[PDB]
Amino acid sequence: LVHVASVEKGRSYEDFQKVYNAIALKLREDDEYDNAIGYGPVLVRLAWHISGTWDKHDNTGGSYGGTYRFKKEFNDPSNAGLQNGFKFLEPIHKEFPWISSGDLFSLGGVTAVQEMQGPKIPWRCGRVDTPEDTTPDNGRLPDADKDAGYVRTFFQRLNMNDREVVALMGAHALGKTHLKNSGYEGPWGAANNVFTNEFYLNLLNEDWKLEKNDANNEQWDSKSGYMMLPTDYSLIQDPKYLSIVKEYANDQDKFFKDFSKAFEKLLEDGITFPKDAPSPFIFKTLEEQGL
Ligand code: HEM
Repeated sequence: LVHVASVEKGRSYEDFQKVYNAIALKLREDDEYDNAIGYGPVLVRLAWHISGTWDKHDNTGGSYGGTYRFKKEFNDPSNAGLQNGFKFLEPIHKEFPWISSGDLFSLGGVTAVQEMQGPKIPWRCGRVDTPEDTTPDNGRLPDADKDAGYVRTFFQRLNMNDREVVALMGAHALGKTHLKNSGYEGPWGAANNVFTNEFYLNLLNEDWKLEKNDANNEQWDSKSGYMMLPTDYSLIQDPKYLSIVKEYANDQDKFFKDFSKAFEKLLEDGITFPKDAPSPFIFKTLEEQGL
Protein backbone atom coordinates (compact mmCIF):
# COMPACT_ATOMS: atom_id res chain seq x y z
CA LEU A 1 0.00 0.00 0.00
CA VAL A 2 1.27 3.34 -0.96
CA HIS A 3 -0.48 6.47 -0.01
CA VAL A 4 0.69 9.32 -1.97
CA ALA A 5 -0.28 12.65 -0.76
CA SER A 6 -2.17 14.64 -3.30
CA VAL A 7 -2.81 18.40 -2.89
CA GLU A 8 -6.46 19.43 -3.04
CA LYS A 9 -6.74 20.76 -6.60
CA GLY A 10 -5.76 24.38 -6.70
CA ARG A 11 -5.54 25.11 -3.03
CA SER A 12 -2.70 26.90 -1.36
CA TYR A 13 -1.59 27.89 2.07
CA GLU A 14 -4.05 30.77 2.24
CA ASP A 15 -6.73 28.25 1.61
CA PHE A 16 -5.60 26.20 4.55
CA GLN A 17 -5.10 29.15 6.85
CA LYS A 18 -8.82 29.91 6.41
CA VAL A 19 -9.92 26.46 7.40
CA TYR A 20 -7.62 26.88 10.47
CA ASN A 21 -9.02 30.28 11.33
CA ALA A 22 -12.54 28.88 11.11
CA ILE A 23 -11.84 26.08 13.54
CA ALA A 24 -10.15 28.45 15.87
CA LEU A 25 -12.93 30.99 15.82
CA LYS A 26 -15.26 28.20 16.56
CA LEU A 27 -13.23 26.96 19.49
CA ARG A 28 -13.29 30.38 20.87
CA GLU A 29 -16.98 30.68 20.56
CA ASP A 30 -18.07 27.27 21.91
CA ASP A 31 -16.33 27.59 25.26
CA GLU A 32 -19.01 25.99 27.39
CA TYR A 33 -18.26 22.48 26.29
CA ASP A 34 -17.52 19.87 28.93
CA ASN A 35 -17.87 22.40 31.72
CA ALA A 36 -15.98 25.15 30.15
CA ILE A 37 -13.02 23.02 29.11
CA GLY A 38 -13.81 23.78 25.48
CA TYR A 39 -13.34 21.47 22.46
CA GLY A 40 -9.56 21.73 22.23
CA PRO A 41 -8.84 18.53 24.06
CA VAL A 42 -11.29 16.42 22.26
CA LEU A 43 -10.02 17.56 18.86
CA VAL A 44 -6.55 16.70 19.91
CA ARG A 45 -7.70 13.26 20.88
CA LEU A 46 -9.62 12.84 17.65
CA ALA A 47 -6.56 13.56 15.51
CA TRP A 48 -4.67 11.06 17.54
CA HIS A 49 -7.32 8.34 17.12
CA ILE A 50 -7.74 8.61 13.37
CA SER A 51 -3.99 8.39 13.29
CA GLY A 52 -3.23 5.61 15.78
CA THR A 53 -4.87 2.89 13.76
CA TRP A 54 -1.80 2.80 11.57
CA ASP A 55 0.16 -0.37 11.10
CA LYS A 56 3.73 0.08 9.94
CA HIS A 57 3.71 -3.45 8.89
CA ASP A 58 1.25 -3.31 6.06
CA ASN A 59 0.72 0.43 5.80
CA THR A 60 -3.01 0.07 6.56
CA GLY A 61 -4.67 2.66 8.71
CA GLY A 62 -3.29 6.02 9.71
CA SER A 63 -4.75 9.49 8.90
CA TYR A 64 -4.69 9.27 5.09
CA GLY A 65 -8.00 7.94 4.13
CA GLY A 66 -10.18 9.66 6.70
CA THR A 67 -11.98 6.38 7.30
CA TYR A 68 -13.24 7.63 10.74
CA ARG A 69 -16.12 8.91 8.69
CA PHE A 70 -17.35 5.36 8.19
CA LYS A 71 -19.52 3.41 10.73
CA LYS A 72 -17.01 0.60 11.48
CA GLU A 73 -14.39 3.17 12.60
CA PHE A 74 -16.84 5.73 13.85
CA ASN A 75 -18.46 3.23 16.10
CA ASP A 76 -15.21 1.80 17.54
CA PRO A 77 -15.55 1.52 21.30
CA SER A 78 -12.11 2.94 21.72
CA ASN A 79 -13.65 5.89 19.90
CA ALA A 80 -16.44 6.65 22.40
CA GLY A 81 -16.82 10.37 22.93
CA LEU A 82 -15.07 11.37 19.63
CA GLN A 83 -18.41 11.95 18.01
CA ASN A 84 -18.52 15.27 19.72
CA GLY A 85 -15.42 16.41 17.94
CA PHE A 86 -16.75 15.25 14.75
CA LYS A 87 -19.95 17.16 15.28
CA PHE A 88 -17.84 20.24 16.03
CA LEU A 89 -16.10 19.89 12.70
CA GLU A 90 -19.10 19.06 10.54
CA PRO A 91 -20.17 22.62 9.78
CA ILE A 92 -16.69 23.51 9.13
CA HIS A 93 -16.42 20.98 6.45
CA LYS A 94 -19.71 22.22 5.03
CA GLU A 95 -18.14 25.59 4.69
CA PHE A 96 -15.02 24.12 3.12
CA PRO A 97 -16.13 21.17 1.25
CA TRP A 98 -13.07 20.72 -0.92
CA ILE A 99 -10.88 19.76 2.12
CA SER A 100 -10.35 16.08 2.41
CA SER A 101 -11.48 14.42 5.65
CA GLY A 102 -8.12 13.23 6.83
CA ASP A 103 -6.96 16.75 6.17
CA LEU A 104 -9.67 18.28 8.33
CA PHE A 105 -9.45 15.87 11.27
CA SER A 106 -5.83 16.32 11.44
CA LEU A 107 -5.87 20.02 11.06
CA GLY A 108 -8.30 20.33 13.96
CA GLY A 109 -5.68 18.68 16.19
CA VAL A 110 -3.01 21.20 15.07
CA THR A 111 -5.38 24.08 15.48
CA ALA A 112 -6.37 22.90 18.91
CA VAL A 113 -2.82 22.66 20.22
CA GLN A 114 -1.70 25.93 18.81
CA GLU A 115 -4.75 27.84 20.00
CA MET A 116 -4.33 26.29 23.50
CA GLN A 117 -0.98 27.87 23.63
CA GLY A 118 1.06 24.87 22.57
CA PRO A 119 3.95 24.95 20.16
CA LYS A 120 3.58 25.41 16.42
CA ILE A 121 3.10 22.12 14.63
CA PRO A 122 4.02 22.13 10.93
CA TRP A 123 1.29 20.42 9.01
CA ARG A 124 1.01 18.94 5.50
CA CYS A 125 -2.16 18.73 3.21
CA GLY A 126 -2.54 15.93 0.61
CA ARG A 127 -4.57 13.27 2.49
CA VAL A 128 -7.13 11.60 0.33
CA ASP A 129 -10.38 10.12 1.15
CA THR A 130 -10.45 6.37 0.61
CA PRO A 131 -13.34 3.96 0.32
CA GLU A 132 -15.33 2.34 3.06
CA ASP A 133 -13.56 -0.91 2.43
CA THR A 134 -10.22 0.62 3.60
CA THR A 135 -11.63 1.19 7.05
CA PRO A 136 -9.40 -0.61 9.55
CA ASP A 137 -11.00 -3.06 11.91
CA ASN A 138 -11.65 -2.05 15.55
CA GLY A 139 -9.06 -3.15 18.05
CA ARG A 140 -6.03 -1.26 16.83
CA LEU A 141 -6.21 1.39 19.57
CA PRO A 142 -4.40 0.83 22.90
CA ASP A 143 -5.86 -0.19 26.26
CA ALA A 144 -5.33 1.86 29.36
CA ASP A 145 -5.05 -0.74 32.08
CA LYS A 146 -1.58 -1.80 31.18
CA ASP A 147 2.03 -1.16 31.72
CA ALA A 148 5.19 0.29 30.28
CA GLY A 149 6.01 -2.90 28.39
CA TYR A 150 2.72 -2.88 26.68
CA VAL A 151 3.06 0.83 25.96
CA ARG A 152 6.48 0.36 24.40
CA THR A 153 5.37 -2.53 22.36
CA PHE A 154 2.28 -0.73 21.19
CA PHE A 155 3.93 2.44 19.99
CA GLN A 156 6.46 0.50 18.25
CA ARG A 157 3.86 -0.48 15.66
CA LEU A 158 3.64 3.21 14.86
CA ASN A 159 7.33 3.59 14.79
CA MET A 160 7.58 5.69 17.84
CA ASN A 161 10.59 5.39 20.18
CA ASP A 162 10.66 6.09 23.90
CA ARG A 163 11.22 9.67 23.53
CA GLU A 164 8.38 10.07 21.14
CA VAL A 165 6.05 8.21 23.42
CA VAL A 166 6.89 10.30 26.44
CA ALA A 167 6.50 13.44 24.45
CA LEU A 168 3.20 12.47 22.98
CA MET A 169 1.89 11.48 26.35
CA GLY A 170 2.22 14.95 27.81
CA ALA A 171 -0.98 15.75 25.89
CA HIS A 172 -2.69 14.07 28.86
CA ALA A 173 -2.32 17.49 30.49
CA LEU A 174 -5.39 18.28 28.39
CA GLY A 175 -8.99 17.43 28.97
CA LYS A 176 -9.98 14.66 31.23
CA THR A 177 -11.37 11.10 31.31
CA HIS A 178 -15.06 10.53 31.40
CA LEU A 179 -16.63 7.61 32.94
CA LYS A 180 -19.30 7.09 30.37
CA ASN A 181 -16.73 7.17 27.58
CA SER A 182 -13.87 5.10 28.82
CA GLY A 183 -14.58 3.80 32.27
CA TYR A 184 -12.16 6.38 33.90
CA GLU A 185 -13.08 9.52 35.60
CA GLY A 186 -11.15 12.74 36.28
CA PRO A 187 -8.70 15.38 34.88
CA TRP A 188 -4.89 14.89 34.98
CA GLY A 189 -4.29 18.33 36.27
CA ALA A 190 -5.50 21.84 36.80
CA ALA A 191 -4.93 23.88 33.60
CA ASN A 192 -6.76 21.53 31.44
CA ASN A 193 -7.16 23.57 28.40
CA VAL A 194 -3.95 25.26 28.16
CA PHE A 195 -0.95 23.41 26.83
CA THR A 196 1.91 23.06 29.36
CA ASN A 197 4.32 20.45 30.94
CA GLU A 198 1.90 20.13 33.81
CA PHE A 199 1.49 16.45 33.08
CA TYR A 200 5.04 15.58 34.02
CA LEU A 201 5.00 17.78 37.08
CA ASN A 202 1.95 16.11 38.45
CA LEU A 203 3.18 12.70 37.80
CA LEU A 204 6.38 13.50 39.60
CA ASN A 205 4.91 15.67 42.40
CA GLU A 206 1.67 14.23 43.60
CA ASP A 207 1.02 11.48 46.07
CA TRP A 208 -0.89 8.98 44.04
CA LYS A 209 -3.14 6.38 45.52
CA LEU A 210 -4.23 3.34 43.61
CA GLU A 211 -7.89 2.90 43.78
CA LYS A 212 -10.80 1.46 41.89
CA ASN A 213 -13.40 3.66 40.33
CA ASP A 214 -17.10 3.36 39.82
CA ALA A 215 -16.59 1.48 36.57
CA ASN A 216 -14.56 -0.97 38.60
CA ASN A 217 -11.29 -0.12 36.99
CA GLU A 218 -8.15 0.93 38.61
CA GLN A 219 -6.72 4.39 38.57
CA TRP A 220 -4.17 6.43 40.52
CA ASP A 221 -5.88 9.19 42.46
CA SER A 222 -4.30 12.19 43.98
CA LYS A 223 -5.30 14.37 46.90
CA SER A 224 -5.36 17.39 44.64
CA GLY A 225 -8.23 15.70 42.87
CA TYR A 226 -6.25 14.45 39.86
CA MET A 227 -5.93 11.06 38.24
CA MET A 228 -3.54 9.01 36.12
CA LEU A 229 -4.29 5.98 34.07
CA PRO A 230 -2.20 2.87 34.67
CA THR A 231 -0.51 3.60 31.33
CA ASP A 232 0.22 7.13 32.46
CA TYR A 233 1.60 5.87 35.72
CA SER A 234 3.77 3.24 33.98
CA LEU A 235 5.94 6.13 32.76
CA ILE A 236 7.45 6.51 36.26
CA GLN A 237 7.73 2.86 36.80
CA ASP A 238 10.08 2.53 33.78
CA PRO A 239 13.63 3.64 34.12
CA LYS A 240 13.90 4.74 30.61
CA TYR A 241 10.55 6.54 30.56
CA LEU A 242 11.18 8.17 33.94
CA SER A 243 14.22 10.10 33.02
CA ILE A 244 12.53 11.56 29.98
CA VAL A 245 9.59 12.48 32.20
CA LYS A 246 12.05 14.24 34.42
CA GLU A 247 13.52 16.11 31.63
CA TYR A 248 10.20 17.48 30.53
CA ALA A 249 9.29 18.26 34.06
CA ASN A 250 12.29 20.48 33.95
CA ASP A 251 12.24 21.98 30.53
CA GLN A 252 9.02 23.01 28.98
CA ASP A 253 10.83 24.08 25.83
CA LYS A 254 12.36 20.75 25.31
CA PHE A 255 8.95 19.29 25.79
CA PHE A 256 7.32 21.57 23.24
CA LYS A 257 9.99 20.87 20.54
CA ASP A 258 9.86 17.19 21.00
CA PHE A 259 6.08 17.18 21.11
CA SER A 260 5.83 19.18 17.93
CA LYS A 261 8.09 16.86 16.08
CA ALA A 262 6.36 13.74 17.41
CA PHE A 263 2.89 14.92 16.79
CA GLU A 264 3.53 15.78 13.15
CA LYS A 265 5.20 12.49 12.61
CA LEU A 266 2.27 10.77 14.20
CA LEU A 267 -0.12 12.53 11.84
CA GLU A 268 2.06 12.01 8.82
CA ASP A 269 2.50 8.32 9.35
CA GLY A 270 1.88 6.07 6.31
CA ILE A 271 1.85 8.88 3.84
CA THR A 272 4.20 9.31 0.98
CA PHE A 273 4.96 12.92 0.00
CA PRO A 274 6.16 13.37 -3.61
CA LYS A 275 9.20 15.59 -4.15
CA ASP A 276 7.11 18.24 -5.68
CA ALA A 277 4.66 18.36 -2.70
CA PRO A 278 4.62 21.72 -0.99
CA SER A 279 6.60 22.23 2.21
CA PRO A 280 4.65 21.92 5.40
CA PHE A 281 2.67 24.85 6.49
CA ILE A 282 3.04 26.61 9.79
CA PHE A 283 -0.30 28.33 10.51
CA LYS A 284 -0.65 31.67 12.26
CA THR A 285 -2.72 31.68 15.34
CA LEU A 286 -5.71 33.97 15.60
CA GLU A 287 -3.86 36.21 17.81
CA GLU A 288 -1.04 36.44 15.40
CA GLN A 289 -3.46 37.63 12.85
CA GLY A 290 -5.10 40.12 15.22
CA LEU A 291 -8.51 38.29 14.92
C1 HEM B 1 -1.00 4.97 26.07
C2 HEM B 1 -1.70 5.48 25.07
C3 HEM B 1 -3.02 6.17 25.37
C4 HEM B 1 -3.98 5.74 26.19
C5 HEM B 1 -4.29 4.29 26.57
C6 HEM B 1 -5.00 6.78 26.18
C7 HEM B 1 -6.16 6.70 26.89
C8 HEM B 1 -6.97 7.82 26.96
C9 HEM B 1 -8.25 7.74 27.59
C10 HEM B 1 -8.73 6.49 28.34
C11 HEM B 1 -8.84 8.95 27.48
C12 HEM B 1 -10.15 9.49 28.11
C13 HEM B 1 -11.42 9.25 27.27
C14 HEM B 1 -12.72 9.74 27.87
O1 HEM B 1 -13.26 9.08 28.80
O2 HEM B 1 -13.26 10.73 27.31
C15 HEM B 1 -7.88 9.84 26.92
C16 HEM B 1 -8.23 11.16 26.71
C17 HEM B 1 -7.38 12.01 26.05
N1 HEM B 1 -6.33 11.58 25.28
FE1 HEM B 1 -5.23 9.78 25.62
N2 HEM B 1 -4.47 7.92 25.64
C18 HEM B 1 -3.23 7.58 25.16
C19 HEM B 1 -2.55 8.31 24.21
C20 HEM B 1 -2.81 9.63 23.95
C21 HEM B 1 -1.98 10.47 23.13
C22 HEM B 1 -0.77 10.00 22.27
C23 HEM B 1 -2.66 11.59 22.91
C24 HEM B 1 -2.29 12.78 22.05
C25 HEM B 1 -1.04 12.99 21.67
C26 HEM B 1 -3.86 11.57 23.73
C27 HEM B 1 -4.63 12.70 23.95
C28 HEM B 1 -5.71 12.70 24.80
C29 HEM B 1 -6.54 13.86 25.08
C30 HEM B 1 -6.09 15.32 24.84
C31 HEM B 1 -7.54 13.44 25.86
C32 HEM B 1 -8.58 14.23 26.64
C33 HEM B 1 -9.86 14.18 25.81
C34 HEM B 1 -11.05 14.85 26.42
O3 HEM B 1 -10.89 15.66 27.36
O4 HEM B 1 -12.11 14.45 25.90
N3 HEM B 1 -3.82 10.42 24.51
N4 HEM B 1 -6.79 9.10 26.44
